[PDB]
Amino acid sequence: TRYLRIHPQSWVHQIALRMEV
Repeated sequence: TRYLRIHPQSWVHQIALRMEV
């Protein structure tokens, strides 16, 4: 995995919108 790198806060609101919530 690489979840120890990605900055989580701002990133979530670009996936969620494209992926039909």
